[PDB]
Amino acid sequence: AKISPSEMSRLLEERIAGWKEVGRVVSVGDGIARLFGLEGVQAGELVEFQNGMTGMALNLETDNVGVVIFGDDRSVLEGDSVKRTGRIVDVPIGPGLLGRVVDALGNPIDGKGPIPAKERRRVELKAPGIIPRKSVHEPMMTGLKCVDALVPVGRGQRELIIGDRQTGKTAVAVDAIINQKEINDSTDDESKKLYCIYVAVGQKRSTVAQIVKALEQRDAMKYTTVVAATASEAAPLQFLAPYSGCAMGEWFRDSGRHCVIIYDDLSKQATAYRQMSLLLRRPPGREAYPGDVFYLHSRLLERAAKMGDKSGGGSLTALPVIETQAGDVSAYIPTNVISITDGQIFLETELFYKGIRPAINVGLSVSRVGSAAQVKAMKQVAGTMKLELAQYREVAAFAQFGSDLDASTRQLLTRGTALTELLKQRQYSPMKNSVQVCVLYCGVKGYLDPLDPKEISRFESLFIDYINANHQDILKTIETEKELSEKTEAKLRAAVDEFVAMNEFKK
Amino acid sequence: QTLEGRYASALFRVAKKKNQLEKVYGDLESVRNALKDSSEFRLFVDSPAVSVQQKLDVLRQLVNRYKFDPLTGNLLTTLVENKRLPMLARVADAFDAMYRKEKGEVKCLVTSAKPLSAQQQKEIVAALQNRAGTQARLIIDYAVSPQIMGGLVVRLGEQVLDFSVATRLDRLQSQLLAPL
Amino acid sequence: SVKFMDQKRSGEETVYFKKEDEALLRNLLANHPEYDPKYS
Amino acid sequence: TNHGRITQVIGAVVDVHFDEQLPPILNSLEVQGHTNRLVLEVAQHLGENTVRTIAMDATEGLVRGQKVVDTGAPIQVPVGVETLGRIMNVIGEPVDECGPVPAKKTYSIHRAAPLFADQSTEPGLLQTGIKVVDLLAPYAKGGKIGLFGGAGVGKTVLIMELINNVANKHGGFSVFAGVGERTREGNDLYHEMMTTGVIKRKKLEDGKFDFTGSKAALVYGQMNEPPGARARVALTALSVAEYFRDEQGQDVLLFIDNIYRFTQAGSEVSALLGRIPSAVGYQPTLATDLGQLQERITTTKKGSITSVQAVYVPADDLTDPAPATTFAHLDATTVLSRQIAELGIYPAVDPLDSTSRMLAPEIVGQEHYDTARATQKLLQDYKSLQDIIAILGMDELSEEDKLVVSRARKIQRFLSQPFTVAEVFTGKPGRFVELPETIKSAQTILRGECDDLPEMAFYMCGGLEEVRSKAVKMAQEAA
Amino acid sequence: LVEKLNGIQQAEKLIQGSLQDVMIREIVSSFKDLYKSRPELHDAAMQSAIQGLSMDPVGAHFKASLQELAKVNLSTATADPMGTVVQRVAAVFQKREKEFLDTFTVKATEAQEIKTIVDKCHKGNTFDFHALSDEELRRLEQLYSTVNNRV
Ligand SMILES: Nc1ncnc2c1ncn2[C@@H]1O[C@H](COP(=O)(O)OP(=O)(O)OP(=O)(O)O)[C@@H](O)[C@H]1O
Ligand SMILES: Nc1ncnc2c1ncn2[C@@H]1O[C@H](COP(=O)(O)OP(=O)(O)O)[C@@H](O)[C@H]1O
Repeated sequence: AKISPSEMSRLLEERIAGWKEVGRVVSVGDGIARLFGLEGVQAGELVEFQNGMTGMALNLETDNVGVVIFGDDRSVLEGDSVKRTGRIVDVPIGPGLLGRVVDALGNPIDGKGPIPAKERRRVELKAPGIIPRKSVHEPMMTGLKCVDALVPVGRGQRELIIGDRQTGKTAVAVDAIINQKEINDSTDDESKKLYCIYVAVGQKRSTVAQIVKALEQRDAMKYTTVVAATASEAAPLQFLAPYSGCAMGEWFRDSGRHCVIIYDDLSKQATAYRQMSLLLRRPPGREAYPGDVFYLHSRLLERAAKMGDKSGGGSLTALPVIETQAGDVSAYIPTNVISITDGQIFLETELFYKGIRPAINVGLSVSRVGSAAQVKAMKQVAGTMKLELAQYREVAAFAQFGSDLDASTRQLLTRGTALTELLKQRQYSPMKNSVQVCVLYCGVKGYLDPLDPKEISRFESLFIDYINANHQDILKTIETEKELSEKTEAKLRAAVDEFVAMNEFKK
Repeated sequence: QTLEGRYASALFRVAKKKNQLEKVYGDLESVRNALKDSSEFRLFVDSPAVSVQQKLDVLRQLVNRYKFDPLTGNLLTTLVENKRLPMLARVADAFDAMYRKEKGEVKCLVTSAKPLSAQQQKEIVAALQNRAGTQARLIIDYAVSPQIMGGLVVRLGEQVLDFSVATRLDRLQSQLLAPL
Repeated sequence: SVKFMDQKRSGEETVYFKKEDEALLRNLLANHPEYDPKYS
Repeated sequence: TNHGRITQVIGAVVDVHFDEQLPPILNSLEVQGHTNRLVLEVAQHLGENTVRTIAMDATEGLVRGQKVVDTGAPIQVPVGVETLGRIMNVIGEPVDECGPVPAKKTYSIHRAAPLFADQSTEPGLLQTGIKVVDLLAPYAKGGKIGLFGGAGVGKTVLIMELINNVANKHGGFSVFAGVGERTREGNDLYHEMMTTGVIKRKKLEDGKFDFTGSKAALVYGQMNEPPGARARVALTALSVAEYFRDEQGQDVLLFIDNIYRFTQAGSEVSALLGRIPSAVGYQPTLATDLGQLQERITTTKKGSITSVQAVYVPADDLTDPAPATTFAHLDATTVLSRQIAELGIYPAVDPLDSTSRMLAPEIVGQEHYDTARATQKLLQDYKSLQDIIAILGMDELSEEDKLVVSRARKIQRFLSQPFTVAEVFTGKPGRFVELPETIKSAQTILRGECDDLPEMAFYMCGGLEEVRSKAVKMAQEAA
Repeated sequence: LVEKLNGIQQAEKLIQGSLQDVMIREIVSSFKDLYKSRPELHDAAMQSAIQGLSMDPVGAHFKASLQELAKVNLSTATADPMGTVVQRVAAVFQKREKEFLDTFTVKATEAQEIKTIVDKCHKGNTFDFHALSDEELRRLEQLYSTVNNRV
């Protein structure tokens, strides 16, 4: 540091000494400008008008230049002077973004302070190639049960969350975010902490404020940042927000740290690209979209990666989100994003209203990585669970017609109903991995078959409280060893037996 | 680039090569003035009721009845053959600009209020030694945002030297609000 | 109607042939003792 | 060298102006004054010494009036045994971080196909070790093969199994082309080939490398790359293979992943190149742009290229123009299904959509042909009872129909088998099932000498011995 | 202690930030007044531009005010709208420094109160015990929990 009068004033006095292109707007309309001049412009660079507004040059035609504006066009007056800065569009990076809310360009909107970050990064960048990568071997604890058991997620993966409107997409992502505060509080190893980025495209500020409130209420903002490109925010900001999020995440990916990024309403990005190209008079394709939508999503999702031990060992996981209409996944954007992801998590309204919440369909939902992104203790249970649920899904439809079946099939139905009633969860109520393991052990070894289906929702909570109170050591052992030795098997069985002795349910 | 740009470049080229510059320049100026003064030649050019043969006949009778080169007549026959006669005005403007740019620039310039012959002389001689262009025909203007210090634009686009008070002041302020 | 018919068919076939496979597993080793490892 | 000046820039399209000596179409131009190397391929002539070109790399950072240099030839890729063991881009540049390609030759990726007078060869039989494939859709040694399927059905997994069971034993060479697939998948393939000797990288004390051995070449135009690159990387790999075919007279293998991306990367630029759109959104020049490739992919009287193309089928719609036009270009066909993959029957091959030009009694004997047709008849008969079973039930079916259903279900479960590259999903070990073994087992099951056995025996098995063992085991645990 | 030092560092930073902010605002306002007041600066700026077409009074006045400020010892100064930029800026300086020290130090009035009314009224040579006191011992305890939790 330094003192004001004797040092800073001298410095500024030594600083002031100094002495010794532009264009003009030609057409204006709908948040877009067409300039004449600026023959030395880089395609994609930032441009400055004579009123403080900023823009981005995209169409370098022969006569004119096509600029998209970051705001309203009431300021531009068909003749205003325009100047190029020479910078390609870039954003700040660092830990100064953690705890803050920013627009597509890094300008904060929380209303509390500027952005303390000294290093910037280009928005559109080349993804990392084949050699500086490695296989996915670490898990990403989502906090849910059906995900962590049957659709596991690793560090370096790109898993899609696809469903209808109002099905629990944001809630899935918010629980994924909330489950990490314990993992981060119980360490100071940045190689093990997981930071988070939430890009919100098309959302309303009320919803974004509700999300920020839900996170502050749980202290889940000291390791997250948010990038809000809402509907009032212009098309180019909505178009840039996910690339800005990937730019903020590449700092973690490259600096040996880990990260997760949630693009929310990834279809509004394509809407904005359609809007831009149609107001720039570019010709459309099918569904009025351009043909560069694949190269719009590939650039973005190929930045998620797991780097090698020479490039630090970092990671950038991706969890895009998609809203379908009438469950139509035969469309263009859903098809592209399913075809360029390492898995799927489908969400349905029939299952959301039948009582299954989260309403994850574990048949269509997959994860190509799979068990490699799963703990051994969870492998042991989840293989059997997936098999049993496959059988139950096969048989239950025929069973519901009132036929009379043997006991080997009645056991299948009972166990499937038990598991289906186990995998239900409340919103903003995530669980640790060891506790998921214990609960699914109780469900798989048959300590819930005779019990009533409606009683499992309290069986679960009472067992959770019991093992959190009196058997934390088992949980610590599972958390450390990440397996189930015969000792822990026996201890868990004994604890469950004690619990069923101490307690009483309807069967 | 544009159509009128194409015809103007072709005409400026050929008239610099063979016939002369000044002849075709005066011819285009006369045609433009007749277009903006007669107020029926313009309609004769724009209307489609006039046949191509009547057009060419009236154009040749203007050629003979007025001081007129063959290059301009060929230009008019081409514009009629390609349905580009309304672009005569634009073409003429394009021809006009190049010659005066070749010879000497006209520049804009701003003050607060009426300066004096002394500092006017100083301004013109300073801008002349800065240009090193022997011909300069300027403009005077009055905009008081730049408080009194003489701001201007020597008209070539890529040089807007902003010698002003308020502009340097605000730039300095925004510089010295820097951190440390 | 489509998933309905498909899943009903699959469940019925599964149950029927589960029963039949149980019966065949009962009556295999008698009629084919050359596979029975009791005699090996 | 000519010299030109960029005039305008629109996405992956660049209009350029020359003062003299316009280049022909498809020629290659290098941009001068850019950060990295940037190559443009001419596609059209517009007049007034103007051309229109497609960029291989991103146009971000380009300026109007920037300078351009014509090379006098299209994108020339290096060729030889020096590309072996090495990864290469669409423009021949390596991206393996092991050094430059010391090739003594280069070929233009744009060539003319072998004429009709250059005929094919005999339909050689290819043994993969897969049962449904070797039985119902035999693969040809010198012909094109197609793996049609949507997302999540096991295309690249099947290709990896075929590579393990064919390329290692192959004495000729092999080529892989990744056209808009995942980079994780590219890394995994490279690591597995370095593991299993298909690539042999040996680092040296002086910092160099040695790829001796390494009977494979790799080419990548992956998702991160733009169109023009996704489009021309197939031509690049096909020229790399045409080198080994024509000159060295070798037998070659050619695997391609997501060839559909080629068509997609045409449609991404056609409307920028000023073409009117065709049907649902692909381009007009689909069939010709595909045929100029496929006709270069053919056996001749100097060598042979057995090719295997995976075809993405969006929304499981085989009526899409790209697959519709591609079915006509293939010798062997293999269609994967979700309704089958949902049953855990892997490989999820539909034997009623899979076909082959080879399945004829004169090529494969009548013992094979009649067996295959009897299997297909049985499965179609089983399919023609699904509604009767769903409505009425098994109670209504006669004992002939019950026998049919039992045998068809057993065949369905029996055609499944576990692969070596699916250990990390299933944990089970892999199998290699020869064709006479497959035919013997199928003949037995169709003849009826296994009706006494149960159905869960015929799952993830490569023969009848394992079936009898599993039935014995299940009876023991039954008592 | 670490959190205390982070807080005091941030306070110092914001102090110097606001200081230079007002120093610029006030220098700018002073020049905007002096220019419109004096006739000479107009022709001086004219001559400056003329000689620049081949120092100006703006940079001149800025540098002059900075040099005159650098050696002021702002502690010795006067009230807020006192004209001279030093008298305009030292008010902000001193007020901000007082609002700083009152938040990261104890106040002499709080000290004096207990030192003269509470503590020494108990006992002398050692200040032995505390049963000899009123209920306001509880208030003294509260003062403890303020003082140590601000320091
Ligand atoms: N586990 C859950 N338990 C109880 N309620 C849930 C659960 N998950 C979701 N819900 C409800 O689903 C509704 C939508 O919540 P969410 O913010 O996830 O919307 P979404 O799925 O992102 O869809 P959209 O953003 O288009 O509205 C909410 O009413 C939420 O309460
Ligand atoms: N024999 C198999 N054993 C285990 N998993 C398999 C098998 N075959 C396919 N899978 C499935 O193949 C899928 C991989 O598909 P892949 O070929 O990588 O891409 P695509 O969907 O385009 O075909 C895995 O998700 C996996 O679920």
